[PDB]
Amino acid sequence: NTAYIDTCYGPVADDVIQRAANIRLLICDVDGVMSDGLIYMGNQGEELKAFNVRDGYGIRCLITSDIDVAIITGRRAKLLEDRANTLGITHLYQGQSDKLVAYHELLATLQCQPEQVAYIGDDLIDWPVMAQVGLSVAVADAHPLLLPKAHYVTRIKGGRGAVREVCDLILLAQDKLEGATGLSI
Amino acid sequence: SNTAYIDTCYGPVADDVIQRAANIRLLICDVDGVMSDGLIYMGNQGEELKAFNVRDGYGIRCLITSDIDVAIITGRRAKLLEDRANTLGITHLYQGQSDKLVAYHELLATLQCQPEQVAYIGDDLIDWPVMAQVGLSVAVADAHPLLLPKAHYVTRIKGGRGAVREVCDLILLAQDKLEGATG
Amino acid sequence: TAYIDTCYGPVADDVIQRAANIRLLICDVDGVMSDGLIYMGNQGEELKAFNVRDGYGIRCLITSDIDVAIITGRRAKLLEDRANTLGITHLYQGQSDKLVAYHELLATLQCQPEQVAYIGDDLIDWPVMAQVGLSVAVADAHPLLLPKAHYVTRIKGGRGAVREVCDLILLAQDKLEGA
Amino acid sequence: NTAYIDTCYGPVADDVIQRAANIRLLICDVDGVMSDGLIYMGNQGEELKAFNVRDGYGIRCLITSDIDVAIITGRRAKLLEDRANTLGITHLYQGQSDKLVAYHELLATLQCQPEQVAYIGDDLIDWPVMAQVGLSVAVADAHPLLLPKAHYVTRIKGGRGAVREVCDLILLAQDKLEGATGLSI
Ligand SMILES: [Cl-]
Ligand SMILES: [Cl-]
Ligand SMILES: [Cl-]
Repeated sequence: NTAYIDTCYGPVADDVIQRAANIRLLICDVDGVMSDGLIYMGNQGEELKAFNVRDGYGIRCLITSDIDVAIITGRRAKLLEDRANTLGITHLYQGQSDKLVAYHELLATLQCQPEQVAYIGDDLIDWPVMAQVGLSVAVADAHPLLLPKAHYVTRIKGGRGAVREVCDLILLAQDKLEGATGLSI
Repeated sequence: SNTAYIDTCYGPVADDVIQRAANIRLLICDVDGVMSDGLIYMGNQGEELKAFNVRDGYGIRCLITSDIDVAIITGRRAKLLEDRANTLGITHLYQGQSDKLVAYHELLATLQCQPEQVAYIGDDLIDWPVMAQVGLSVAVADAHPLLLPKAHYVTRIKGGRGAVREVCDLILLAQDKLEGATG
Repeated sequence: TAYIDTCYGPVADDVIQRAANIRLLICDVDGVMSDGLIYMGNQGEELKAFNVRDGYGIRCLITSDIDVAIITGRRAKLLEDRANTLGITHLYQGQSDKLVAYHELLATLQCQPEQVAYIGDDLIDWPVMAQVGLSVAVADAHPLLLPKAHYVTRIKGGRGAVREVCDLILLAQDKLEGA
Repeated sequence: NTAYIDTCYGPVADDVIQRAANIRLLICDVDGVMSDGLIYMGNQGEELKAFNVRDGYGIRCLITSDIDVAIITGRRAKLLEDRANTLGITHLYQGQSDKLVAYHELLATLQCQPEQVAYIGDDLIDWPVMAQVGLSVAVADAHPLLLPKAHYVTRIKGGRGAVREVCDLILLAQDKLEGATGLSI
C-alpha cells in the first residue's frame, strides 16, 4: 500500500518526495537528458546541440532557490560552456570518462552529503554515480537497462523537459514551488 | 451543464471559446514552445538557430491581412527573431522582456484594444500573468502541465507544429472570415 | 469498393488507376519534402531538412521517364542545391499563384492535367490540386486539405511522404520491381 | 513453438540470437540508420547530419570487445569522416554506388565469413548486401518493403538508438554485454 502524491506530472511515490526534499545539489548528464541525444555535425567542423527552454527555467529556479546545479558529461564542446554560462551553472565537467571522479570532487567542493544529491541520467555510464545518490533519476527514454534502476523515471523524454520535471519535483518537495522564479542572471 | 460545441477542422470547440474568439482584434504570441518546439540550437562558434513553422506563418499572414494585429512578447533576444518577424510583416516585436505585462499594457494603449479583444498563446508559467488578463488565453498542447488547466483553450496541435495556425484559424472562423482569408 | 494491398496499406482501385496515368509529379516543399520547419540563425543563416528516402523515390521517377517539378512560395539557394542534387530541372520558387507555374509545366512538357500528380500540405496548394489527375495530401497536411485530396499519404511530410507517392505511381505503372 | 529470449528491447527469437552469437563485423549504412534520415542544407552550402550518442556508446562497446565496425554509404561528406574518427571507426566507405564492392573488400581484408557479418539498413539500396549476410537488420522505420526481408527488425527507430540496439543484441548473444565498456559520444 505505497502512498503517492498527485503532481502535475502524475502520482509520485512518497519515498521519492522524501528523497527530493533533502536535495541541495542536482547533477545532470547532458546528451539524452538536456537534449534528445542528437549531435549535429557539419562539413567545416561545425557542431550544434539543442537545449530546451523549459529546462532552462527549471534550472534557474533551483539556482535562485539555493540549490546548486552541476553538469557531468563525457563530451566536450564550447557550445556547452556557453549554455552553462547563460544558466549561471559554474560546476561544469566535460570530457569525463569516469563520472565518479567529478562526482566525488563536487561532494568535497560543495561540502555536500550523497543523500543531498540528485542525478539525472540516460545511459549506463551514468549508473555508477546514480547508484550512490539520494535521488537517482532516469529520463523517460533512457537506455532500457537504466530504467528499472532509478528511484524515479521521468514522464517527460530527454530534451523535452525531463530536467524541468525534476526541478519542479525538488521544489514541490521542499515547499518552494509556488514562490520560485527563474529569471536570467 | 450541457455545453454547446461547434465542430471545427481541429475538433469540437466550446461555444464559450467561439464567442471569445469572435471578439479578438489582437493576437499576442510567446515564441519558444509556441512558434517553436521549445528548442534552442547552439554551436561552438556561438551560432544560434531557432526553428519556425511555415503553417504558422500562413495563419499570421491571414490575420494581418484581415485587419487583426499580431504581436510577439519574449524574454529572450535574438536577431534571428527580428528576421522572422520582418518576413511575416509583424511590427510589434518585444524581446528581452522580463516583465511581459509592460509590453502588454503598451500594446493595448497604443492599439486602443480592450483586454477582452486580446488573445494570448503561451507555453509556460511566465506567460500566465498576461494570460490571466485577456479575453482568450491559449495554452499549446504540450505547454507546461501547470498552465494547461488555466487556459480558456488548449490547442490540439503542439508548439512549433502549427499551434499558432490553429488559433489563427479559430479566430477567423469565429468571425466568419476563414473562407476568403489569404496568407 | 475494391482495394489493392500495397506496402503502405490498402489503396482504392480508383487511386491506382489515377496513378497509372502520371507523367509529371509536382511537389510543394515545406511540409511535403520537410516537416514544415525553417531554421533561422543570428547571422542570417537558413537551413531546411530533406529526407533521403524521398530523394531515392524522386530519382526512381526521373530514371523511369516521369518528370518531377517543384513549386514553392519561398525562395532559398539551399533549395536550388537540393533540386540539383536530385537532378530536378523544373524548379519554381517565389511563386505566389501556383497555377501560373502549373500551366507553364503543362505546356513545356506537353502534358495533360490527368497526367499530373500534385502533393500538397496547405490551402495555397488546393487551386492546382483541384485540377490534376492525382491530388495528394500528406498525412499531416492542414486538416482542411485532407478530405479534398484523391489520396492522403500514410507517411508524414518530411518523413517519406514523397517516396510513398513515388512508390505508388511506379507500382501502378508496373515499374516498381525494376526501379 | 518458436523459442524466444527476453532482452531489454523485448523478445528476440532464438534463431536471431544464434545469428548474433557469430558476429565479428557490424556494417552500418548511415542515413536513416545512424540518423533519422534527414539532411540539413543551408543557403551558404552548409550541410549537417545528426548522430545519436547512444549509438556511439554501442559502437565503442563493439570495438573494445574486438568486434569490427564498418560504414558503407552512397553519400559523401567530411562531417561523416569526423563522426567516424570520433568513434574510432577506421573502415569508412563513402560515395559507394555499389555497396557490394566495399563489402567484398571488408570480408577479404578482415578474414570474415558472410555468416560472421551483421548489416543494418533502412532502404532497398541496402538489400543486395543484407541478402548475403549472417544477420540482416532493418531499422524500425525502414522502408516498408525492406522490413519483411530482414532477419531482425529493431524496436528503435533510425537515429534514435537502432544501432545501439543491435550492438546490445550482439554482445548479449556472445555473453559480453555485462562486461562491455564504452563512452557516450
Ligand atoms: Cl533557457
Ligand atoms: Cl512562413
Ligand atoms: Cl537524397
